[PDB]
Parts: sequence; C-alpha cells; structure tokens
Amino acid sequence: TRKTYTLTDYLKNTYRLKLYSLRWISDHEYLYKQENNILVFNAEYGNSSVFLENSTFDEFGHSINDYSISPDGQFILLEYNYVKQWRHSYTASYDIYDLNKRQLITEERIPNNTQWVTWSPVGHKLAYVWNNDIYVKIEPNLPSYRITWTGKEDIIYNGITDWVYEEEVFSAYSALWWSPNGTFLAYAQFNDTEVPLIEYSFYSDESLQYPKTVRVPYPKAGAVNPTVKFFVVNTDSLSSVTNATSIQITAPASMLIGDHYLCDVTWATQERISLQWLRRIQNYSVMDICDYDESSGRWNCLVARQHIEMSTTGWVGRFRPSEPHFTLDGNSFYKIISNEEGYRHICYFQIDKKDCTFITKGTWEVIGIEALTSDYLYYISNEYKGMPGGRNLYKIQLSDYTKVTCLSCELNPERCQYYSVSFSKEAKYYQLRCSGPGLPLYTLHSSVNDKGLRVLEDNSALDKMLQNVQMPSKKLDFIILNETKFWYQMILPPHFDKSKKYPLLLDVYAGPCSQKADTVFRLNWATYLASTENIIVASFDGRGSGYQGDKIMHAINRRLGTFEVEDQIEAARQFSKMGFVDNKRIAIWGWSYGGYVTSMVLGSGSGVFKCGIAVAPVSRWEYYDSVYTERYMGLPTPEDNLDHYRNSTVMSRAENFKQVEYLLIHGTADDNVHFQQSAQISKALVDVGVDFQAMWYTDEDHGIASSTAHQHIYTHMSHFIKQCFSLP
Amino acid sequence: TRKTYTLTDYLKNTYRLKLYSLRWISDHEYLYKQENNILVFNAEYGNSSVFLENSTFDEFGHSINDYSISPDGQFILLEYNYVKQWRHSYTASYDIYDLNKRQLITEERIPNNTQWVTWSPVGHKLAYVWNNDIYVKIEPNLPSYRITWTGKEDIIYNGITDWVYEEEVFSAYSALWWSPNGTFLAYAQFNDTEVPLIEYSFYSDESLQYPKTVRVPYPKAGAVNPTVKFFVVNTDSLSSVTNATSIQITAPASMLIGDHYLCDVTWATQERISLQWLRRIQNYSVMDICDYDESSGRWNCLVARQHIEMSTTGWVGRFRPSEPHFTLDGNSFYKIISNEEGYRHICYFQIDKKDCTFITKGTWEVIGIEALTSDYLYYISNEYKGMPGGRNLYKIQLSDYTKVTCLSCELNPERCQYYSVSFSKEAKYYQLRCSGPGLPLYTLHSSVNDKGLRVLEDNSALDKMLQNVQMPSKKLDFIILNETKFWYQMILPPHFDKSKKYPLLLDVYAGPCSQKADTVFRLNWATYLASTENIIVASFDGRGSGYQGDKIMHAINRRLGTFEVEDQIEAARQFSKMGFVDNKRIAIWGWSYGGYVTSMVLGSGSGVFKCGIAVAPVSRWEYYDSVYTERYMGLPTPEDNLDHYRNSTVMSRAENFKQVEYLLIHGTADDNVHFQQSAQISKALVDVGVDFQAMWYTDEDHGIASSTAHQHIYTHMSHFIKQCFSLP
Ligand SMILES: C[C@@H]1c2nc(C(F)(F)F)nn2CCN1C(=O)C[C@H](N)Cc1cc(F)c(F)cc1F
Ligand SMILES: C[C@@H]1c2nc(C(F)(F)F)nn2CCN1C(=O)C[C@H](N)Cc1cc(F)c(F)cc1F
Ligand SMILES: *[C@@H]1O[C@H](CO)[C@@H](O[C@@H]2O[C@H](CO)[C@@H](O)[C@H](O)[C@H]2NC(C)=O)[C@H](O)[C@H]1NC(C)=O
Ligand SMILES: *[C@@H]1O[C@H](CO)[C@@H](O[C@@H]2O[C@H](CO)[C@@H](O)[C@H](O)[C@H]2NC(C)=O)[C@H](O)[C@H]1NC(C)=O
Ligand SMILES: *[C@@H]1O[C@H](CO)[C@@H](O[C@@H]2O[C@H](CO)[C@@H](O)[C@H](O)[C@H]2NC(C)=O)[C@H](O)[C@H]1NC(C)=O
Ligand SMILES: *[C@@H]1O[C@H](CO)[C@@H](O[C@@H]2O[C@H](CO)[C@@H](O)[C@H](O)[C@H]2NC(C)=O)[C@H](O)[C@H]1NC(C)=O
Ligand SMILES: *[C@@H]1O[C@H](CO)[C@@H](O[C@@H]2O[C@H](CO)[C@@H](O)[C@H](O)[C@H]2NC(C)=O)[C@H](O)[C@H]1NC(C)=O
Ligand SMILES: *[C@@H]1O[C@H](CO)[C@@H](O[C@@H]2O[C@H](CO)[C@@H](O)[C@H](O)[C@H]2NC(C)=O)[C@H](O)[C@H]1NC(C)=O
Ligand SMILES: *[C@@H]1O[C@H](CO)[C@@H](O[C@@H]2O[C@H](CO)[C@@H](O)[C@H](O)[C@H]2NC(C)=O)[C@H](O)[C@H]1NC(C)=O
Ligand SMILES: *[C@@H]1O[C@H](CO)[C@@H](O[C@H]2O[C@H](CO)[C@@H](O)[C@H](O)[C@H]2NC(C)=O)[C@H](O)[C@H]1NC(C)=O
Ligand SMILES: *[C@@H]1O[C@H](CO)[C@@H](O[C@H]2O[C@H](CO)[C@@H](O)[C@H](O)[C@H]2NC(C)=O)[C@H](O)[C@H]1NC(C)=O
Ligand SMILES: *[C@@H]1O[C@H](CO)[C@@H](O)[C@H](O)[C@H]1NC(C)=O
Ligand SMILES: *[C@@H]1O[C@H](CO)[C@@H](O)[C@H](O)[C@H]1NC(C)=O
Ligand SMILES: *[C@@H]1O[C@H](CO)[C@@H](O)[C@H](O)[C@H]1NC(C)=O
Ligand SMILES: *[C@@H]1O[C@H](CO)[C@@H](O)[C@H](O)[C@H]1NC(C)=O
Ligand code: NA
Repeated sequence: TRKTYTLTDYLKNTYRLKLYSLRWISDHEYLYKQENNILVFNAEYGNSSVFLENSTFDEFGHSINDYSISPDGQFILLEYNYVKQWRHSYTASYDIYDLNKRQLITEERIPNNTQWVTWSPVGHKLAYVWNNDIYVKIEPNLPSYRITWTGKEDIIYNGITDWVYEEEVFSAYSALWWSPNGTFLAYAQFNDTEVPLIEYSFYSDESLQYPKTVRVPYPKAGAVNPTVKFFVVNTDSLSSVTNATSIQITAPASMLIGDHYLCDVTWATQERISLQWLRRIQNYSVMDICDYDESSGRWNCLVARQHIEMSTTGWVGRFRPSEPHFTLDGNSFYKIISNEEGYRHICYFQIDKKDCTFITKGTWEVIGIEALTSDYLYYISNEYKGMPGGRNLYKIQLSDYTKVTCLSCELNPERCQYYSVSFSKEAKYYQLRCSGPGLPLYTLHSSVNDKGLRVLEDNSALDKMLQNVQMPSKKLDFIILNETKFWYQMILPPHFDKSKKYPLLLDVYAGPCSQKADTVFRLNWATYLASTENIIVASFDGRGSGYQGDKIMHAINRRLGTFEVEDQIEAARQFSKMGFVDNKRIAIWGWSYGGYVTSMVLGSGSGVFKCGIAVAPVSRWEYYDSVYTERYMGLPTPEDNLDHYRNSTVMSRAENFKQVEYLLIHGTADDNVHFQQSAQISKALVDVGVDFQAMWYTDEDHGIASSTAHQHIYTHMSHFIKQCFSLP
Repeated sequence: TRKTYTLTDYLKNTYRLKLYSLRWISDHEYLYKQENNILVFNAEYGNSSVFLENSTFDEFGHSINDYSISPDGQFILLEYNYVKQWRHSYTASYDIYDLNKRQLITEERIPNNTQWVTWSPVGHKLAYVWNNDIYVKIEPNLPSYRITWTGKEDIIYNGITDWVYEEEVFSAYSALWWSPNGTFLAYAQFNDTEVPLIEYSFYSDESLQYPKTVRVPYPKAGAVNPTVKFFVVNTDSLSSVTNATSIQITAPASMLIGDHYLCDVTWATQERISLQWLRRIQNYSVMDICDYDESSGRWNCLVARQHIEMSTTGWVGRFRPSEPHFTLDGNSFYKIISNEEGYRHICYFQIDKKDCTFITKGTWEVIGIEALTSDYLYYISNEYKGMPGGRNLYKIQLSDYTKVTCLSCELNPERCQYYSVSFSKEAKYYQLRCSGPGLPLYTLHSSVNDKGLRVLEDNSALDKMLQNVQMPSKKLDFIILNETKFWYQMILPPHFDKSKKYPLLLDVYAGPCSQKADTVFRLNWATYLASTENIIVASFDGRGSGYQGDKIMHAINRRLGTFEVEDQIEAARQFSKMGFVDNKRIAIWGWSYGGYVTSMVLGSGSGVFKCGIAVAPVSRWEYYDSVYTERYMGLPTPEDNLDHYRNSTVMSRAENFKQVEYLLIHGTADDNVHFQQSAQISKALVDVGVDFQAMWYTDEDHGIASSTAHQHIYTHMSHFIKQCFSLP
C-alpha cells in the first residue's frame, strides 16, 4: 500500500515543485540562478557561462536578499536588510557592485531604509525613494539629485504608493515611470493628509514591554480618499540646473469635478506618455495622451487624443482599466476592452480617433496582451476548447486578423492547458510556463519560426516521487443553471468510488472576477484532505466570477453578499444530487473574500452545511477599503447604496449560526482586513448566545504566512474539519 | 427524583442569596431599602418608619443608579447617568433633593461627568471632583468653591486616583479625606506626566467605522511611576473673592530620597492626621502624625511621632501597611502588624513612643480591627478551632488583655463559621453577617451585654427552594507538606461515593495573601460542575497564601511562579492518590493570577493534568503593573531581580504544553491584564508547534462580566471541561 499525501507532506514541502525562473537581459540572453551561481544562458544554443560566482559576496557581511543588474550589464544592485511592509512594499539597504572593475562602490551610497529603487530601462541611471522623496543618480558613484522636497511620513508620498494605491490600484509600491530611453522620469504624488488612520496593536518579541500602536492611512468605504498629482522631470537636465522642474500633468476637467484616481501610466514613445484616470464612481475612465513640447518644456494632452472608457453594467476593467500597448511609432495602441456582447477583447485605436476596431471576438476572453512586434501581437486567452479556466498563447497577424495561430494549444494537450509566457527583450524568444493540469513544464521557443528549442524543466524528479504516493484526481466540469454553464472543480480522493458517499468540503473565494475552477496543478491542503482524509474538496464559479463575460461578472454589481453567496449554496445542493456526497457531511471554508462568503452561507439558514471555517473574513463592507469596496458597491450613503451596505453584513445573520459549527480565525496585525471585522462577528455571536470556535494569530497579517503560523493554522483547521466529519 | 444545580441555574440566578444591606446613620438607627422605599429602623426595638417613599422620584426623568443621604438626613444625593471606568472609578450626573422642603435643588448644580462626590462626615457639605479638580459646596443650593486649578486629563489628578493607585493602593477612585467634623478636607494629587500609556483597540458598536484606541497611563514593572503630593484645605474659611489655600504636607526625608507611594490616610482627631508612606521597594513604610498649628495655619509632623514599619522577610502589610485605629483623644492607636513569629496581631502604640505593645498573640491572625471603645476593641480573626479559613468576631478588654470574648463563635457553630460585622456609630449595636458554611444569616446585636436582638434575614426562602435540588457538599481539610499543614476544599457531587472515581478540577488563584479554602457558602460554576456533571472541584492554599503567618505568605518573596505553582501540582498529585479521584481526569483552571498559575502548571511538564483553562492570565511579570508586581518581585534590573522576572514567564514553558489540552481566553479591552499577555502566550505556543484552544472576548475587560459574555465564557468552558473528561 502506497503512502498518502499527508498534512506533514504539505506543511514540510516534502514534494517540491521545481520552477525555472529566468531573467531576460537582452534579446537572446537570460540569467538563471543554479546552485547560488548566477549563470548567463544563450537562448539560441542553450550553452552557459558563470555571470557571477556564488562566492563573490562571501565577505560582504550581509545576507543578500535579491539582486538587479543594470540594463547595460555594467553594474549589479545588491539588496539586503530586507524588511517587509505590506503586500508589495518593503524597505532595504543597497550596495552597487561595479562588474567591470569587480569592486563594490563605497561612495555616495544608496541610503539605508530606502523604499524603492530602479534602474533606468537603458544604461545605468538609478531612481530611488527615501523618506517619501525621489532621488536620481546619473552614475552609481556620484551624488544624488533630489527631485522632491515635500515627502512626509504617512502624509505625502512621492514616487511610492500609499496603502490603498499599493493594494487596490497599482499592485506595487512603486509610483515612478522612466521613459523608454530614460530621459524623463514620471511619478505620482499621493496626499493622505485627511485620510483616517486604522490603528492596531503590534506586540513584537516578548521583550517589548509596551505594545506598539501601528497607525496607517487607510480609507474605509465612503471615507476621505487620498488625492493624487502627476509630474514628469527631465533627468538629462539634472547636471545642468540647480533644481530641475517637475512639470505637472493635471487630470482632465471630467475627473477634477469630483474625487478620482490615477489608475494607469504607460509611456508610448520618448516624448509621449499615456495616463488613465478613474472617477471615484468607478464606471467612467479617461485616457489622456500627452506630448512633450520642446519649446515650452511643458506636456500637453490634446482632447482629440483623449479616450473615454465607461460601463453601463458595472465598473471599468476587471480590477481596473486595462493597460495600452503602443506600436513603435506611438500613433496607435492595442487595449483589452469589453465588447458589445460583454466579452473582453483586443481593440485597436489610432491615438486621435475615438472609435476602435476589435481584432478578436467570440464568447471567450483575452486575459492579457503579452508582446507586440511590427508584424504580430501575442496574447493569452481562454478560447481553447471553450474552457474559461484554461489559458493559451496566441499570435495574431497585424496585417491580417484572420490569421490567428495558437502557439501552445497542441504542444502537450493532456498535460498542459494553462500557460503563461515570458518573452525576451525584443520578443525574439519566449519561455512557456505550463502550470497544469499535469506537472508544470517549462520550455523555450524561438519566435522566428515558433520552434521548440528545448525543455528547461519537466519536473521528472517530482514525477518519480509521486509514483509512490496515492495522489487525488481533479475533475473540472460545468453544471447548467438558467441556461448558463457554471464551472466547478473537485479534488477527488484516490480510488474514488461513485457508489460511495464522501464528505464534501466547499473551498470558496467567490470575489468579483475570481476563478476557483481551473486547470492548474496544485499541491495544497485540499491535496491532503482528499488523499489522506478521503474528503471531496470542491470549488465553484457562480455569478460575479471572471473570464466569462460581463453578464456573469457584473451580476453582483452593487450587490455583494447576494448571488455569489446563493450560488455557492446552490452548488452544494447540485453536488448532493450527484449521488456520491454524504448530505450529512458538507462543510464550507474560505479566506479573505472567501471568509466573508463562508460566513454569509453559514448564517443563511440553508440547512445545507454542517460546519465551516472563515479565515480573515470581511464582515461589513464599511470596514473594508474605499477603492475595492466602492468599485462593486458604490458609496455607503442614503443617496447611493447604504441600504445594501447595511443589509449585507455577517453580523445581521448571527442568530442563524445556531444551526452550524463555526471556526473564526484572524491575524491580529492584519492591515488589510482589520481584526476589527472578526471582533465584530464574535461580539454579534456572543450577543445572541451562539457557541463557536475561535483562533487569533498574534502579529500575523492577512497572509498568516509566517512558517510557524502557517503550520499552526492548517493543523488547527484539520482537527476541526476531521472532528466535524467524525474522522479518526 | 429532584433536579440538579444546572449551568442555566448559575447563569440565570434561579437561586438567589438574600442580603440585608443596612446603612448606619447614628448610634441607634439605620437605613434599609425595602421595595424601593427607604425605611429607617430603630436598632433596639426593630420598629421602622418610611424615610423616603419610592414614588417621590416618579417624574424624575432619569433612571437613578444610587442614592446618598447626607449625615444629618436633610438631603439626598441622586446618582444617574452612571458610566463605568475601571474597577472602582466611574462618572455620573448628580442631583440634590431637599428632604424637608420636598424639592429638587435646581440652582448651582453638581456638573455632568462628575468623577467623585462625597458628603462631609457631619452635616451636609459636599466635595466633588470634576475634570480632575476639587470643588466644595458648603450648602447644596450655593455656588461651589474651586479648590484646585491644575487638573488635567491623564496627567494631573486632584482628589481622585490614577489607574495604579485606584487598583493597587486605595481600591477606590477617591483620594479625598474629610476630617471627622468636616472642617478640613485632605486630598492627594497624582502626577502621571512621565508614566507610559498602555494602548489598545476598542471596537464599540458595529456602526463605528474605525476602531478607537484607548490610552491609559499605566506603569508596568520597572517603568516611571506617578508622583504624589498631599494637601489639607480649611473648608470653614473659604472665600468667593480669594482662591483657597491648600497646605502641603511633605513626605519624610526617608521617602523623598527615592520613588515612593502614599499608602494610607487616616484622621486621628479634629486637628490631627496620620499618613503612611511606602518606598517603591515596599519593605519600608513610615507613618507621620501631623497636628494643626492654629497660630500659623500649618500642619506639623513631629519626628518624635514617626513610626517605622519594615519587613526583613517580605513586603509590608498584606497588600499594604494596615490602617491605624486612634483612640478618642488621638494620643494612642491600635494597628495590625506582623509580630516576631510573623503572625499578624494588634499592636498598641503611643503617638510619641517607638515601642508598641502586642495585645493579641498566637499562631493565627487578626483579619481586621472593626470597632474601638474606651473599654473594648472589636476584631475579626481566624483563631477559632485553629481554622485559617474561618472568621469570627471577638472583643478584647483594653484594661486586661487576658480577657478575650468570642462574640460569634457559638451562635450557630454548624451553620456559621465565617463572619463579617457592621457596627453602629459609637459601637452600641452590631450587625453580624454569617456567610457560611450554611446559608447566609444576618443578625442584630447590642454591645452592652452582647444580646442577640433579632434575625434580620435567614434565607429561609432559599433553603426551601434548595430542598428540591441535589446540592453538592464541601469538604474543608488539610494536607501536610514538610511538617506544615496547608488547607484545601473540595466541592463534592451529591450522593458522594468514596468507592467511585470522579474526575477532578483544580480551581486555582494562589496569588500572594490569597485564600481559596474557606467556610464560605457559594453558588457558582463549581456548584454546577459538581451537582450536574459529577466533577470534584478542589482548591488548595499553598505557599504564598494568606492568614497563616509570614513563614507561609513570604515564602514566594522575590520568587513568583515558583513555590505556589509547585504546591498546586503537589496538592493535585496527592488528590490523585486518593481512592475517589480518577488520575486520568484531572484538570486545572483559574482567572487572573490563577490564569498565570494554571499556565505555569500546564507548562511544568508534571504530567498530572490532562487539560486546563487560563482566563486573562499574566504571562510575564514585566507586563503587569509596578505597584502589585514590584511588591513581590522587586525591580526588573540586573542589580535587583531581572533574572527571576525572565525565568518565571509562561512563554519559556511553551514546549511543555505538547502533552496537555489548553484553552486560553482573554478580553480585548482588558485594562488590567493587557491582552498582550495572552497574545504573547499564543505566539510562543505557535512558535513551538503546540495546538491549543482560544477565545477572545471583543471589548470585554478583566471581569468579562457583561451579561452576554459571562454566559458565553462559562458555556464555552463547560464544553471544554466536559470534552476533556469524556462527559456527554
Ligand atoms: C487578486 C486581485 C487581482 N486579480 C488581478 C488579475 F485579474 F489581474 F489577475 N488583478 N488583481 C488586483 C488585486 N486583486 C484583488 O482582489 C485585491 C483585493 N484587495 C484582494 C482582497 C479582497 C478582499 F475582499 C479581501 F477581503 C482581502 C483582500 F486582500
Ligand atoms: C484582591 C486584592 C486584595 N485583597 C485584599 C484584602 F486582603 F483586603 F482582602 N486587599 N486587596 C487589595 C487589592 N487586591 C489585589 O490583589 C489587586 C490585584 N491587582 C488583583 C490582580 C492580581 C493579578 F495577579 C492579576 F493578574 C490581575 C488582578 F486584577
Ligand atoms: C555560447 O556559445 C557561443 C557560440 O560558441 C559563444 O559565442 C561566441 O563563440 C565564439 C567561438 O565559438 C567566440 O566568438 C566567443 O568565444 C563567443 N562570444 C561570446 C558572445 O561570448 C557564447 O559565448 C556562449 N554563451 C555563453 C553565455 O556562454
Ligand atoms: C496635502 O493636502 C492638504 C489638504 O488636506 C494640504 O494642506 C493644506 O495646505 C494649505 C496651504 O495651501 C493650508 O493653508 C491648509 O491649512 C492645509 N490644510 C490641511 C488640512 O492641513 C497640503 O498642502 C497638501 N500637500 C501637498 C504637498 O500637496
Ligand atoms: C526645488 O524646487 C521646488 C519647486 O519649486 C522647491 O519646492 C518649493 O519650496 C518652497 C520653499 O522651500 C516652498 O515654498 C514650495 O511650496 C515648494 N514647492 C514644491 C513643489 O515642493 C524646492 O524647495 C527647491 N529646492 C531647492 C534646493 O531649492
Ligand atoms: C532619448 O529621447 C530623448 C527625447 O526624445 C532625446 O532627447 C532629445 O534629443 C534630440 C536629439 O535627437 C534633441 O533634439 C532634443 O533636444 C532632446 N530632447 C530632450 C527633451 O532632451 C534623447 O537624446 C534620447 N536619448 C538617447 C541617448 O538616444
Ligand atoms: C447636564 O445635562 C443636562 C441635560 O442636557 C443639562 O440641562 C440641560 O439639558 C438640555 C437637554 O437635556 C439642554 O438643552 C441644555 O443645554 C442643558 N442645560 C441647561 C442649563 O438647561 C445640564 O445643564 C447639565 N449639567 C451641567 C452641570 O452642565
Ligand atoms: C470642628 O473642629 C474644628 C477644629 O477643631 C473646630 O474649629 C475650631 O473652632 C474653635 C471654636 O470653639 C476655634 O477656637 C478654632 O479657631 C477653630 N479651629 C479651626 C481649625 O478652624 C470646629 O468648631 C468644629 N466644628 C464643628 C461643626 O463642631
Ligand atoms: C528590602 O528589600 C531589598 C531587596 O531585597 C533589600 O536591599 C538589598 O538589596 C539587594 C537585593 O536587591 C541585596 O544586596 C540585599 O540582600 C538587600 N539587603 C540586605 C538584606 O542586606 C533591603 O535590605 C530590604 N530592606 C529591609 C527593610 O529589610
Ligand atoms: C421606634 O419606637 C420608639 C418608641 O416606641 C418611637 O418613638 C420615639 O420617637 C417618636 C418620634 O420620632 C416619638 O413617638 C417619641 O418621641 C419617641 N418615643 C419614645 C419611645 O420615647 C420611635 O419613633 C420609633 N423609631 C422609628 C425609627 O420609627
Ligand atoms: C508633573 O510632573 C512634571 C515632571 O514629570 C512637572 O514638570 C517638571 O518636569 C519637566 C520635564 O518634563 C521640566 O521641564 C519642568 O521644569 C518641571 N517643572 C517643575 C515645576 O519642576 C510638572 O510641573 C508636574 N505638575 C504639577 C502640577 O505638579
Ligand atoms: C557554488 O557554491 C555552492 C555552495 O552553495 C556549491 O555547492 C557549488 O558547487 C559552487 N559552484 C560550483 C560550480 O562548484
Ligand atoms: C547602514 O547602517 C549601518 C549600521 O548602522 C551603517 O554602518 C552603514 O553606514 C549604513 N549605510 C549607509 C549607506 O548609510
Ligand atoms: C455610474 O454609476 C452610477 C450608479 O450606478 C450611475 O447612476 C451612473 O449612471 C453610472 N455612469 C455610467 C457612465 O453608466
Ligand atoms: C485663581 O487661580 C486661577 C489659576 O491660577 C486664576 O486664573 C484665577 O483668576 C484665580 N482667582 C482669583 C480670584 O484669584
Ligand atoms: Na433575639
């Protein structure tokens, strides 16, 4: 009898997925770390040399967290003293190593506690943010030029995002954008002066006598938002003038009438930048296209070049308006937008014409535009086999839109249905990354003939390991509700028997534009539950889920906590009808949005679920941030949508938790979904006399991802599920 | 078959203890509220009259929290808009009703948000504190005189205590002391300028969008403490034109050399006040005796009237140096102090003589001095039958100390072994309050020949109800450890069978000077556990416990988390060897100090306990307040006691929790034992990979006493204990 995949296997990572993370440094060369040596690979032939020997920084005196080679290959940026902040933000120390001289640079050093640093895209200029101000070094050993003087901790942010712009808009800490050859540096400035603070305790090591109060500018739904300004400085003039002018590009009049956001910055050419702005009511966006005027040194945005993107059924974009991809000359661009049918497709614009031309169409969606050459556009879509949860690379001929080639579809169709891609600098080569339904497979290809060059990593080591393990299987399929297909997946125990009744766990996220049913291979908690505990772990994509058109995605518009919640309940009813599910043993669990949905389902009075686990749930939309919440809910005012805000809380359903077993879990240092949200759930439950299980995680944030806490939470949850299902 | 005492009975107060709370107004009369009417009773005959009808305030408009009748019976102070702060502190609104003209005073009213108010001991003057300043009204309808002008929230406290003085020194919010005829008002001023703040979140009602941060000046062990000054003002020479002059009485030079406390204020006569000061190192205290100088208007404390009280084995006093009881002329006084054997007895002092004379002696302790006449001193002691957990009233003839008469011992020896007493103004009458081992019994007596006048309340209604319930019994006994007896109690199930094996729960407090084994009748959680669940609930008084001399009490000096923890394990080990205890089912629980000891026990590696519950435990002495902690521990500095502070933490024992079941519970708004303490426990257990059970109570303090939270906590603990013991 082969062993099963156990909780320890999962928690100790005994069965390891191999990756192949390369970094393109030119059109035909990439860097790859092998045995802590940095190797440089010729893409065409596969041969390598040592770029930087593992022993180079033995006497550095610090553990190096990451590195970054300048585009011209002359310098390497060494990152150490890494200190995490939020999802993307952190601070660090930096040294620069001169690759030609083979010397560490010791003068005019990047200061300690630096917030962000980046090379120019050409050469070896550096821009960094320190104490909320921007600085530029033209040469690594020379003095910095200060760009901004207004930086103020928790108040003014120059070239870095505040909490909400980092999480909800840019998915980055950085708010700086070099122009393509590095002449200009564009940046955003955020003003949080009147933004209210979330305040919570951080306990730290036990040696800390008094807990620390962490205070973060965080706008909750309907609260005062940060304001934003945009500037461009000419870095080439820095060594010529005492104090180079940052030229402001003001938002259009249509944004200035009320609260708004900067949502996209994309350079088109050396002297043309595009900016997208979004109204606080997130169904109206404007793209300005701005040209440098040589004789005035100003930036002007012609109204003839201004592009409106709006929605009548929901918000604009999946999570924000999509980025443009400009042709080399900067006179036209490609952009994913929702078509007349509500499906997201590639539209082609001339910069000074308002109507675009759709170059793709159909009842499927383009996920992203990956590369653009003079002859071809490359994109990922879920077109293949009508499967919204698959992903493949396509190539469309720019001079003939009827010529569309799927580059990945038929490579290994049994093993590989979910792809991402990595193109070299001028798209001469691409790495394909297959992530499922079989073991991940990494391969290299030449764009000139789309021929496979070689297999990079095929995970044969893991395959060999998994032969001696009773592994679960995955079913991906659909049910039909109101003449619409809704997709689900099931992690099924080994030797699955259709004539037996299995306990079922519903794994839920269900946020807007989410997808929990897909072709990705995962080794996770569900793997253990199916493999060792013989539990079916199911997930379902109902109304509000993504990549299936706006009719489904915008169904929850202004109504979170309704259809996406009901559809999970209905999914569980449908899984019962299938005949291999023990109706007396159906559980539900989720993290984040999934914790909200789980709690809403457990408080619905449906009778379907015996028990459930919510980890770091939202409990009331007014507690969550403005940008995310208002996108789907509008404003919590009597004029707008307050009634539904107040109607969609977990707390109002407290009495119904008498029918279920509930485990509530939250990290105390969660800056994202505040511990407040679960403090309010537990209080409401105490107030109606409902017994439940609770667990706080001291100083853990939204990820509860520290090594010991991760192991602890999954161990705690396993006991709870096993208890609920009467499993020994 | 009759019912048992259930969890619902405990939580819903089905079986109510009747009380008889009287208020002496003279040597011959008392007030007693009956049916919301206030009656006045003649003590000699038992006849009464209505003092104030219930319906007098029918149209008042506010719900009245409490009342306070002026000593002359002319006025009644009406308390409403009560808002709790800490254990003793609150604010309220106040109105004064004139009892003779049957009218609310509407002029010059006491302000809203008043922090403290008190009648003078004679007549009807008022002193109140509002916004941290002291005010005086000579007549209820006249303008107040402002006494102090320095009051400042969280910084300067006039006539009220700060957090630590309220909790640990005075057990009161008031820091005001009227002289016996109301001429003078003495008061303390506290300065918290450099005291660090504990900060924690308060979530409030669901409607509060952002949690509030509560900030309280709170000195943890070793931190900067509040400073204190003491003043006396003449309320007979106040002026509308001139600001009042307060005369400062400075601490003795022996105190001024370093950090110190004011720990007692007691008026001796109309013109003589005593104060006791205590060093931050709490084994040295000094009493000053100060006389008013009529020609100079100053208060002089003659060095010849200083009395030093120190300890070579521990700290001074049980929780602080004891209060003196001055004779009529104030030329001599009686004070409980530790004798040369280390037993607390009454010493007789002359004001200007160094040596006092002990008037009581033996291997038992005086609990308190209760009344004093020229012929007798009346006191409570645990002398009778050599039982440290019994209490009886005695009088001692002041002219012949060999003549000691027990006044309560033989009244009802089977029902009544635990008394407290309330004397009338000149000790002409006394009320005895028996609280166990039988049902509470309240009686009135006259001092002249100790006649038992009448039974006030015998709880015969409860007795009749309890006849149809299967009530548990209590065993009080002792075990021997190193030739010393230590007492324990067991709450035994109904129909106890010493040939059956019962699970056992060890209920623990074990703080210094605590007593958990006594003759008191209680209806609590243990009653339910024994009556319904057939669990023996044991408590044990080991080293560090009170009322048995300093050899026992001071055993844990500088050494908390040692002998008192060991002695609980040893008691349980001994119980586990008794024929009627199931050694496979022994549990431990406690709250506060008992939560600390429970955790230290479960982390001891003893193997004796299967499971345990800690509620709001201390986890590290450096997190608790200075006044309590340093009393027993000294300072957490390398030159003093840091090493033991560091080795007496719960966190260091985390690994030893692997073999026990542990439930950790804490209120998030605990201002006393900060949530921090439990937050650090859970983190330590997570860090070593130990699974446990947790519950936080949102916005609950140290008492977890809100109605809903109280029902929830005991419900949750009941399930935990029953699960642990395999009980259905
Ligand atoms: C993962 C998702 C996302 N997906 C994508 C896509 F489509 F590009 F893949 N872009 N983004 C932008 C970032 N995303 C977010 O949903 C951000 C959001 N703050 C996540 C979140 C939602 C919650 F309801 C919550 F309670 C906690 C959270 F962290
Ligand atoms: C109850 C006790 C006490 N008992 C007495 C006595 F002897 F008069 F009964 N006086 N005092 C003075 C006040 N007392 C205290 O112990 C105060 C103390 N802060 C209580 C306490 C101790 C802890 F270890 C703790 F963790 C939390 C607490 F609230
Ligand atoms: C991979 O091999 C190629 C081709 O052999 C190397 O390119 C050059 O090879 C010729 C001799 O065969 C010489 O001109 C030089 O020795 C090489 N020049 C370069 C580009 O370095 C190439 O070096 C190899 N790539 C790596 C990264 O090792
Ligand atoms: C950030 O925004 C705030 C507005 O909240 C600006 O602060 C105001 O500045 C003016 C000067 O123009 C003052 O007269 C006001 O008193 C300020 N108001 C507040 C609320 O402080 C601030 O100038 C902005 N900062 C930057 C660098 O743009
Ligand atoms: C460089 O130029 C900027 C912009 O002109 C200066 O910033 C101004 O500084 C003055 C006085 O310190 C303030 O009154 C303005 O409000 C600032 N404006 C902005 C946009 O920040 C900056 O101080 C200059 N630096 C130097 C070294 O002269
Ligand atoms: C990168 O692009 C910038 C912007 O076009 C170039 O700067 C211009 O250079 C031209 C010469 O072709 C001059 O006419 C302008 O005066 C420059 N404009 C500005 C705003 O500086 C720059 O030379 C390019 N860099 C490189 C190295 O090619
Ligand atoms: C305490 O509060 C009461 C009630 O607010 C005060 O009496 C008045 O109350 C009404 C509303 O109840 C208000 O319109 C007035 O502002 C209050 N003032 C007066 C003088 O009528 C009362 O004054 C307050 N007491 C103190 C000492 O401020
Ligand atoms: C309360 O005691 C005070 C202090 O002894 C009395 O005040 C004194 O009264 C006598 C009058 O016989 C004067 O000689 C003193 O000058 C007063 N001394 C002070 C300190 O003011 C007061 O008479 C007593 N009050 C009552 C109500 O009995
Ligand atoms: C009160 O207690 C302190 C601390 O135990 C005693 O001061 C001395 O301090 C250190 C320990 O911190 C040691 O060197 C001595 O053991 C302590 N003194 C002795 C016994 O010599 C202090 O003596 C105590 N005071 C009284 C009144 O006994
Ligand atoms: C209790 O009884 C006494 C005596 O029977 C009551 O009578 C005394 O006080 C009354 C006025 O307050 C008058 O009736 C008499 O002055 C006086 N009589 C005596 C006994 O000398 C007394 O009021 C009663 N006490 C109460 C509180 O009602
Ligand atoms: C309360 O105590 C503080 C000291 O903590 C007093 O202010 C003093 O301390 C300051 C340092 O924080 C010094 O700068 C001041 O010079 C010093 N003042 C005096 C009078 O010495 C403060 O006055 C105290 N308040 C009261 C009303 O007693
Ligand atoms: C580089 O150092 C590593 C140590 O981590 C060593 O294992 C490796 O063999 C070294 N590289 C080579 C080419 O030997
Ligand atoms: C960073 O901090 C270290 C330690 O304090 C210091 O020695 C070093 O000089 C700092 N580096 C810079 C660039 O200031
Ligand atoms: C944006 O949303 C609001 C609220 O639903 C609506 O009233 C308005 O018409 C919308 N605007 C557009 C461009 O559809
Ligand atoms: C009393 O003292 C305060 C503050 O010191 C002052 O403002 C007030 O005017 C004084 N009153 C008189 C009458 O002296
Ligand atoms: Na009698």
